[PDB]
Amino acid sequence: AGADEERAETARLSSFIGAIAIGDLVKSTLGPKGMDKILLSSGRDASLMVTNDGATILKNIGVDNPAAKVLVDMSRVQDDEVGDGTTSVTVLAAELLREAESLIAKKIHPQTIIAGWREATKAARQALLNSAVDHGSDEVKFRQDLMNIAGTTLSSKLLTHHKDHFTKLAVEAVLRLKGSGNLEAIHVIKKLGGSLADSYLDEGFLLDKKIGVNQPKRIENAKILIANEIEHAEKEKMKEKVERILKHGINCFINRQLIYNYPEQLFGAAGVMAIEHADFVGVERLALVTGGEIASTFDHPELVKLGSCKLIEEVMIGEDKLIHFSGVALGEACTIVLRGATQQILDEAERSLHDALCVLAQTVKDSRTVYGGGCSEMLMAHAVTQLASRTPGKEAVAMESYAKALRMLPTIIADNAGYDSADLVAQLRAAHSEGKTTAGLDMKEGTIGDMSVLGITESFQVKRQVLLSAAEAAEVILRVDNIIKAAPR
Amino acid sequence: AGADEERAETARLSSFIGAIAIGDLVKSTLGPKGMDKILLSSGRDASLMVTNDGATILKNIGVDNPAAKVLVDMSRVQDDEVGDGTTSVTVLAAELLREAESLIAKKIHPQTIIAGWREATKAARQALLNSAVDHGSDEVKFRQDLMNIAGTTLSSKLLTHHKDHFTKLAVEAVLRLKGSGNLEAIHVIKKLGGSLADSYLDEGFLLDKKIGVNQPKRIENAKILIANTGMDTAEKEKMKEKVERILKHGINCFINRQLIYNYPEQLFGAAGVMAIEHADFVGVERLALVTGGEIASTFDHPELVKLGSCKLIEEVMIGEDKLIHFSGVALGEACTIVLRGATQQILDEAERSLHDALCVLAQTVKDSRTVYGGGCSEMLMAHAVTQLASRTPGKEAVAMESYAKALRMLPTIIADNAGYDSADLVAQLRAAHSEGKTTAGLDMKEGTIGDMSVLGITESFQVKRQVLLSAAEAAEVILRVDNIIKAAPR
Amino acid sequence: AGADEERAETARLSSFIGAIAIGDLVKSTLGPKGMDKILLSSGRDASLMVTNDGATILKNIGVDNPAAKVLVDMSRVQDDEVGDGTTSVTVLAAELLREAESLIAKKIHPQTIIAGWREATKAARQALLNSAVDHGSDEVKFRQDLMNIAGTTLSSKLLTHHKDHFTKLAVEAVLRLKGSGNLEAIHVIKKLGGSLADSYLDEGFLLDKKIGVNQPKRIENAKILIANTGMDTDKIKIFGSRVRVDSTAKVAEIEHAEKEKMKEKVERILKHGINCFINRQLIYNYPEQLFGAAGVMAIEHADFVGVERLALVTGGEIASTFDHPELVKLGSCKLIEEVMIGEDKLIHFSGVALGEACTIVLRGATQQILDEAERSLHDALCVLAQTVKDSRTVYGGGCSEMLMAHAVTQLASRTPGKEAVAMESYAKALRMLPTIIADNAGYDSADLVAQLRAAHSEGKTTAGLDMKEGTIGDMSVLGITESFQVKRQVLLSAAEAAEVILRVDNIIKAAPR
Amino acid sequence: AGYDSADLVAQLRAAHSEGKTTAGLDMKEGTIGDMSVLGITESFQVKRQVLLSAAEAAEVILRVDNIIKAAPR
Repeated sequence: AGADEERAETARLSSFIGAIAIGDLVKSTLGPKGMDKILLSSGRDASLMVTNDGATILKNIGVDNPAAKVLVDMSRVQDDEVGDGTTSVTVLAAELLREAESLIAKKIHPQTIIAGWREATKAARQALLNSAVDHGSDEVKFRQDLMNIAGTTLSSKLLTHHKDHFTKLAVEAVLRLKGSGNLEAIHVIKKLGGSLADSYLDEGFLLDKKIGVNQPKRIENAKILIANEIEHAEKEKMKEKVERILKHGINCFINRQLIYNYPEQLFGAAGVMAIEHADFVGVERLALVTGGEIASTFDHPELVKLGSCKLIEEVMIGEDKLIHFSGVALGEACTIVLRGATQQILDEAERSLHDALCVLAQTVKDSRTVYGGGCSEMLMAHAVTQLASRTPGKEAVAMESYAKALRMLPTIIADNAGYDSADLVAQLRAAHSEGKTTAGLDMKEGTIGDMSVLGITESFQVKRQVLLSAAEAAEVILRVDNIIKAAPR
Repeated sequence: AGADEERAETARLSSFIGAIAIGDLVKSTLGPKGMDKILLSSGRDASLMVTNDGATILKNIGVDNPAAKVLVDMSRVQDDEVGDGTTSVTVLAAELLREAESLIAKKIHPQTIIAGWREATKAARQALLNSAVDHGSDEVKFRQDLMNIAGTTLSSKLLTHHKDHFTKLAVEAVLRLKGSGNLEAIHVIKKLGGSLADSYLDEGFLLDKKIGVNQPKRIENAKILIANTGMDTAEKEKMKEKVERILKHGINCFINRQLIYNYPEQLFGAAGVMAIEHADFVGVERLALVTGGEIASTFDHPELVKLGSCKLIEEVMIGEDKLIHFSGVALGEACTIVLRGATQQILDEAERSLHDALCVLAQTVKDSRTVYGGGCSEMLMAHAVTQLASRTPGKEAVAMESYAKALRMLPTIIADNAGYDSADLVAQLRAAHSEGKTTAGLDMKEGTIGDMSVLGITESFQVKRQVLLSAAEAAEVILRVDNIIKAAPR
Repeated sequence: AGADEERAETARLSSFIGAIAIGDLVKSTLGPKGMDKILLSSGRDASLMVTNDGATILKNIGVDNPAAKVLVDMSRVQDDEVGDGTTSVTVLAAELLREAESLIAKKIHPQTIIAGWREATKAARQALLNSAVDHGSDEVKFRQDLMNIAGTTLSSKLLTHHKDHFTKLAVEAVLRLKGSGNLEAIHVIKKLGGSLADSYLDEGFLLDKKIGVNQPKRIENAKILIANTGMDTDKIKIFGSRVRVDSTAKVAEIEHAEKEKMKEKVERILKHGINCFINRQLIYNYPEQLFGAAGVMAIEHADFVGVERLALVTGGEIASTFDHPELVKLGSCKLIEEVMIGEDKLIHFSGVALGEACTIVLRGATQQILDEAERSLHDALCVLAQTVKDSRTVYGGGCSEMLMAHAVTQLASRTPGKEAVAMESYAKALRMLPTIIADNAGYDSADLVAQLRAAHSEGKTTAGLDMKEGTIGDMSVLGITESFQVKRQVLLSAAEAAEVILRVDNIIKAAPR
Repeated sequence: AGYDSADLVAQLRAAHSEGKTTAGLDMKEGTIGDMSVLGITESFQVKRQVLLSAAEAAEVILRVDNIIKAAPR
């Protein structure tokens, strides 16, 4: 058939090893007490980088023969569709592999055991109806705008010491997006000058370029232009540009590419501020804001061009000479500007803000969430334990292993917190058994507490896709025989 | 003292490895189509030791540097008054070490988990009771007499074909023991011959010796004489004392624990008195309780200092070579069982088989309590304990949940050696117990689940009561003990 | 997956080892009698680089595999804020690890220990403003101007035999600068000759470059020209390649093209009256002959840092291509001249219209050590800009550290135990600074540590480690003090970086982008 | 199926021997069942060709020793 057949015990082991490696590292990451980590490697890497988000680093590398990369690749779809919050989806899938050793004792066809997963699909559906997560997230909403899930996503991120404040800012941005506009015109930048607030919210769009040292410093009632024998001929390009420019009153020129030197002398004298190699992403986002235009050839000026005219200027906000575009007539799209002690860590704040935007959009639209901190998780575990006993035939071992699988999740949250796991697991279990869905793992507390007070809630999509996916990922590998990675090659 | 340094994670591994190696050899044994193992060791051993019973072989040898012998030594105490059923206390303890991998991840205090065994003390206790246990064995019992636990004890042993019939016989033996006598006085041996019955139960004590080719076939209203001092030692005068007062007592049989002088033998044949040369001492001491005893001194020994039961002593065909049977004892307290076999020396298996089987029957009569057999007791308990783990407080529950999964192995082990698929069996079994039918259990003959009560299989209440208490203490002193070195292995 | 796993204690050990190895080299660095380490390398390194300043050497090279480079990188940010005195912050972080041996004995998750660092911010924070400090320099100040911290900064440096005098000189320079912002226009350069003074103070900016021997000696009402682009012309848009031609004829046209560049430079030049030209980079030879005839002095490859400081001083320039002359450029005009006063000839720019910017010139020694003074003065200058702005400082010589140790011992017991086990470990960390200070001094550290604690315990903030005596004395008489900024920032930096590595067992995932 | 192969063989043979053509392997069942109720039937062409083809397959074993190629190295 080729090479590396792996269809039985020698194949299962390869699956088994990949899952154990990922679980300990992803373990410290979860919730408010999640921990920042870096990696040491040699060969075109440069240094040790710290990525709090588990998904970002896994996509980046594929160091060894054993598999995990294909399992990892799937996690992106969950992130695309709903995102992150905390990383638990990979962990849950990894731990059920341990029962496979028990399964050899079972000593029969792996697939019959696999029937437990249709029931696992049931666990997702049965638990969702059993665990009253929330019925809130009305729209906009006063306090519930944040100090909830975004804080939790960020809490695992070290930047949370002052960052949680900017996390709060991001929901204000999501509420305005919702409805008639679409997912457009959202951009974020950071600045070296710093304040306690750590951020200013701009009504328009933030850009950082200058035409040249010469040119008018500030422009008012600005018009915006966006563009997609030989020596004498060159002069002709110069002349066409000047005649069209003066009539419009053009105060600013934005072009997405390289800009020719001849026009530049003219712009200074004319009183027009132009930007060299402006980024396309900023321009497109800007077009919704300024009404845009059709960016054809130099005929482009006047009516074919639509330019907003409130106020465009290059200002000092602290240290760097940034240019601020503000005064949007449309109102549909806005820009958020971040500040924060200037460093590599500040880049990390950029990472989690993206996380905040994605989580909020889904939470309002899905109309559902789950209790975080493992609250849903332990409760569901209590319900599933009874189920293993109920089933006859081969169902009982499979269901049983699935039921005990839920138990590790409480353990992972407590252990990252660092409070003693033995003590934590049962105390936790007693509270869920009682019937209080709100109660769960409180990492800050060191024991168990009320999750709802914390405000930690998870998007409904994150829990349903993971349960079906984690389950499916685990048993594709047992039956593998000759794919991309596994262990020996 | 000690000597072997191994510090943290390495020391734990030594304890871990010993438990896994022992479990595979004992695992085959634990069921109806159990497996027999024969062991050969170089010099320092004569040869031939094959043992079906796990406890007997572990006690005998210390094969290598890692230590399992101290864990092994403890099993005897369990064996003496509860005995066995099947060896399994050691198996359950071994699987406990697997959780230790979870413990390194836990990386806190390895002793903290130990509170779990304290949990084990009441979890096992609570659970044995929150099940239905037999309520049978009224007294004597027609059908319920056997085809029960003994059948399970036999199951491990290769014998169970013809043999399940043999164990049926063993309960008949308990019924005769029944009273204030407690457990003692039962001895059984194997004979090399072929019969469907494969065993014969006789009313008295079985001894295999003969005076000589000559002598009466049997004696009636027999008087039995036991002498400490030998007949071997003018010669005629010794002969005269022996005959003149022997006639007086009406002597019908003489048993001496040593060599016997030839002159007496000519005398005994004409007289009508049967004597036994070099009779084993152990047979003699039991016989004395049976016959009322005597005082064994010099030839003054006959008459009043001697007491003798008088029903029937004869040499009876056992289908092969001659045996001599003592019977009709007035006391009734002591009785003997005779086994027959193929000639395998896999029949010595019967001796160990016998030892574990006999202890169970005596306990069942005295305790007036038992549990359902065939693993019925074990699965139901597993159902109760899973709920219990979530039910209990912090430290106590994590260990309690692990303890609960231990019960799972017994159903699998019973079935695995049966010759049926373990996977189908384990899972099918749980639904029956879960439903609330305690009688239902593993029916190995069936290959599925069946009514244990019709079979009647029940286990002594003590065997379930003490395996769980003993297992907790031994399991507990493995994870928490580091240096562990004393006499024998290590 | 997996990238570099050694399993538990060993993982911790790599973090441990990185901290211990660095501490011994930085150890000799602190105190009045400092030691200089001479470092030589092959492959793109010219000669042995000797850096007294610990931060500068760590930044230059990342020699090996163990993790510690990132911890090192952070210290530079501190340098802009205040930075130096003596290198000590790296040492404190290192000794923190030594309590890790205690941590295995702790038998609990490391993170509980970790809450201690935010607490550590508290412990160290209590110490600031719990140890008197200095009321502050009134402004300018007759005697407290120096003979203080700069001497300590230079303590670590060998040149202190005459250097401490140099240090005294530096505050005079800072008095004119005194914070109307951060810090601009301070330039210092050495010369190859010996004098008892070993330095002179100049009203203007000192530079040392010359166009050539030819050109007028003196220029007045000087016009200054600064060009971003080099005078050099040839490579162009398209190389034309490595050519060759039919015998001799065409190659001459290439020579002709050059003349147009020469002429544009002179035509624009004569109208302005240009007295001096300064270019940051390579200069082209053809114009050089031209400047000599005109009577204009130009500077080849002038350093960029000098040029920008010069721009505020001269009113600035808009630097572009050869259209640069006339109005787009502004030129201050007093006197630019080559006077030479000492050994090596130099050019003095003076009488700047702005008045904001002034320059300092150092002298003496003339060897490997003198070359050191380039980064030595900058270390002194950065501290001073902060000192007037802060209006607050703390006693030097380790006075601050022992007092803090007494307070922190109480804290471990005072707080509930989970917090409690590690405040003390943080607390004992402060003990090493007194020990490191004393060891380089040349006196026995144990005795030194011993005499030190009683003074601080007693209640005298002024009392500290006197390395020169070898005993304990009054720091205030010495005048040595540390800036307020060095203490608040280091404590925050130590808190984040030191134990996050401990709470993590040899890292997890990365090698990305 | 997920059921033990050994058990399956014996039970299957007894039903066919008896005379019920409809009866066959029921994998969901783990034993034997009525194939017709499922509705599972196989095309006549697949069965006639395989048997003649099969003979040829059995026809290429022992009579042929080694002899390797069809496609580049």
